[PDB]
Amino acid sequence: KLMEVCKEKDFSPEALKKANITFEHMFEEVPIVIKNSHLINVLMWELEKKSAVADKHELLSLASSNHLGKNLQLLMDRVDEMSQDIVKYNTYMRNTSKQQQQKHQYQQRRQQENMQRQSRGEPPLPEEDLSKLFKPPQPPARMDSLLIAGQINTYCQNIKEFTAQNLGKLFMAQALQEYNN
Amino acid sequence: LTSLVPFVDAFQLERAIVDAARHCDLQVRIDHTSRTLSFGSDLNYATREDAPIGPHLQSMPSEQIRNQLTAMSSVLAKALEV
Amino acid sequence: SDLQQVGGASARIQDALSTVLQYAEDVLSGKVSADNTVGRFLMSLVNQVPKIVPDDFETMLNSNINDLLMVTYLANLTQSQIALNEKLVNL
Amino acid sequence: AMFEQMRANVGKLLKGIDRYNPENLATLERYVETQAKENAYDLEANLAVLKLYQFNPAFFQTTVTAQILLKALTNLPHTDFTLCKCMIDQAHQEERPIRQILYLGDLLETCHFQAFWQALDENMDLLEGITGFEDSVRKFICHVVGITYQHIDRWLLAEMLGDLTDSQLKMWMSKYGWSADESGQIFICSQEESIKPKNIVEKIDFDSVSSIMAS
Amino acid sequence: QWLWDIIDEFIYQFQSFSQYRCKTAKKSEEEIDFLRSNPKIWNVHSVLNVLHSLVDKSNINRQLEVYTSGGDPESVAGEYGRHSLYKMLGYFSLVGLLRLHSLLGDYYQAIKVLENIELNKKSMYSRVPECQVTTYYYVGFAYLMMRRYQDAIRVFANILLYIQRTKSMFQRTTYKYEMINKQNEQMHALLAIALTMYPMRIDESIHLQLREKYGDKMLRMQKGDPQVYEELFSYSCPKFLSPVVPNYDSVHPNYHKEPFLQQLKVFSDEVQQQAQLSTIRSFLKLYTTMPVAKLAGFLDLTEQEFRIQLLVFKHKMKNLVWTSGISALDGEFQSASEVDFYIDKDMIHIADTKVARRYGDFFIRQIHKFEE
Repeated sequence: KLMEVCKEKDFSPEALKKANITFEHMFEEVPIVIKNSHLINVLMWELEKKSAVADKHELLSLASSNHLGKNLQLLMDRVDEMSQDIVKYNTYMRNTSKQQQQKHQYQQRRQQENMQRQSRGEPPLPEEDLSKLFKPPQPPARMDSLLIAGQINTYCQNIKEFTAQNLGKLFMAQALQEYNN
Repeated sequence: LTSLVPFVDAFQLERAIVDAARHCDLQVRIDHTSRTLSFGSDLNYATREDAPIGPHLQSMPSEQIRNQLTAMSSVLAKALEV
Repeated sequence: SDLQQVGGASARIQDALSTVLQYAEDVLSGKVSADNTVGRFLMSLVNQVPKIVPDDFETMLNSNINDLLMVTYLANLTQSQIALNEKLVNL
Repeated sequence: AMFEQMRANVGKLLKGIDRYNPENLATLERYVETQAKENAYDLEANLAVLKLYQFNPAFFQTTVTAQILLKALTNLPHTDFTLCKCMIDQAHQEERPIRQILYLGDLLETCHFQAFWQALDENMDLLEGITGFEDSVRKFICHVVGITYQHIDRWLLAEMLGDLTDSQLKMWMSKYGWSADESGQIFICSQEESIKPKNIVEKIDFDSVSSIMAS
Repeated sequence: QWLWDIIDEFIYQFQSFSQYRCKTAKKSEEEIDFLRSNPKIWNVHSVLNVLHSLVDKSNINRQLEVYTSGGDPESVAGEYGRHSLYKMLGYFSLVGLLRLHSLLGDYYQAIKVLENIELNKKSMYSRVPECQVTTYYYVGFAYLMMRRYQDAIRVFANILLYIQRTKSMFQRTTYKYEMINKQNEQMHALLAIALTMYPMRIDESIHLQLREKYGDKMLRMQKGDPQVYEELFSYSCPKFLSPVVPNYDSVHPNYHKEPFLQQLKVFSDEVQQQAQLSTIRSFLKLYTTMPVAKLAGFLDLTEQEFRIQLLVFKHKMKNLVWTSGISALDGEFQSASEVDFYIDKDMIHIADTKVARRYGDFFIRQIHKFEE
């Protein structure tokens, strides 16, 4: 959709003018590693060697994850930085939502009352004031390129809250299933 | 404890016990009326244990318990002899 | 999600290990290389999981379940708010 | 031995269109008198007669309505006396013996059994007309004590039952598997049959919920 | 004029459409297949079964307000207009269930409600939320009159919050939504005071603004103010046996008052005993195993002077809401103290909010692909 409507996702113009057809923003986050590529048989030949008599390094990596939960704030520091990503990004996004309203309807409402109060011009002469007024605010159409990455980074928060989900859910799954002894 | 450590201070050492606690060295029950100051097990293990991450404790570090130790201690201990 | 399946497979290899170790000496002369090594690292299982037997620790981690569910709970309230914020844009 | 005989016809009448027009006050009313005579109950048979009396206030009888009310008081704490009050207009609620039995029902359902048995006529025309009325009343007396009580005094249970001392006290004690207690109570229930906490066993609130959180 | 001639026209049209649906909804599956195939809109022919039904429920009792004794309209409605639509083969759509709802509308108006077991048993059709709202609306009143308020309180909260997901969008109600919303509010407010402090069932349906208003009322009613019970009855007395609205409030005819008296005299005697029970149980179970001193101390609050303190307390204890006992040897009043917990009001919302994301991308991603 990015590729069709181009160039490219331009901010002040060509933002909502491509968000009219409405480009999709996150689409085909492609799969990664499924098949025995046969760059493997040699890796299997090291795997079998390190699963065999030389089982010091395979168990080193097995034992290494013991201290990634010992002292690390896997949840606390992450949900902190992601919550401060919320307070900064999402709330200035809401200030952008009020400011594009401070222009499209708020300012526009008394741009309309500027047009209408003079009987929409004079018969014999201009019509100077009507043509001079409606001075279009710097946002005339949504400012929808800040708001593009806007959606994509409020969804970065979505896949960051899906992170925070699988952190707490399967950790406390293992707690209430394992400990009861 | 005031007898255990006979430094030049009695008062300033007591408010140096809490000064260490409030400024994130260890965990103690500060200002008890009867003056019973326990350390606990473990109840607030985050970062004010090792002050913050770098330990002030040579080969003592006695057993506290927290997260992921569950899975990886269970398979570490398993696979030491396997 | 399926590192839980990996952790399961690991815990059952431990079980199938411990079973033959027992039943070999249950007959006669088994658990030679296990008694105070795998037994040393069976009390090393219960060193870190479970916590000895505190039902106040049951209370602690079901109160943590209350905490962690409520972290992701408003994560899902932000999930809905993502659409209600940036997609009112699409009117 | 008349309940199941007319139950078929009454069942066919109440699951049809023969319950809105006052034309079926010759079978339902006789079934109310059968309910009285046998101590067996069907609620809609009474409720249909009450509807036909409420809708067209021209056929409101006294004996049948009193049989309906008393048969509602026998099967307490079921909402039979509720549906009795739900139709009978206040003008009809001040006729003999409808008003008296409405006062009896007010005292029974609120568990004023002492004031009930006191203000009640000890021998009325229709208390014998309803077979096992006295039985069904004292069953409902003992019902609330069986559910919401622990240990009762020797005099206090006889007072709850009404106008007894020891004879019928012991007859109603030994009936519902109630024992004696030392100096000096009737063992109704255990001392652990009071609190019965309904839901402080909450917050296993993870397993089935994280089935709808995995995604 | 302008009312009675239009009422008669409407009634005639409803009996005509009652006959049309009575004939071709038993054996024939030809006109039904025609109505599924040719008219693509499934709306109008499911609308008729509620639009006509609600104005028929209106016009029936509107006429009965004049013809109070020896009434025609209710007999014409129930036996001929409703039962003819009820006892038939189910129309395999949202018509079969709405015919049972059309009968249950008048089956509730009439206080002869016992076939709640049959009406739900024979309703084996797919309970579409549109019909489920009217199900829990009408069936709720049966559980309210069943004097089991601990079970009845749960039913009215579903219809009053309206999270049932009803989206029509073709005036299906019809023209009377705020009336049903206010009726569910008043029935929920009635159920709230009867149990407090047990619920803890009044957060969901109506939230903290009106909850605090009805909460202050609820505390006043329990503490002994009868003004709250008066308000609660006065606002609810039409809502039990109101058709949709009466004909015309006049002074000359004595007919219009007789049903209004029938409405007042019925649902007063029921709720007055509930209001008494609310004050009987009002006082919180502060202590469990009370000794004789402050047993007599709490006998004072129950009812003192003097005579008949002990027997009156016994009567107040036997109300299915006071499980206690007397230990005559030790002199020990061993009573219950039933309390509950809160925190799991955040359990059905986590799923609601996942579907609230889906809700966030229902209309907007409809726009999106109507916009491309």
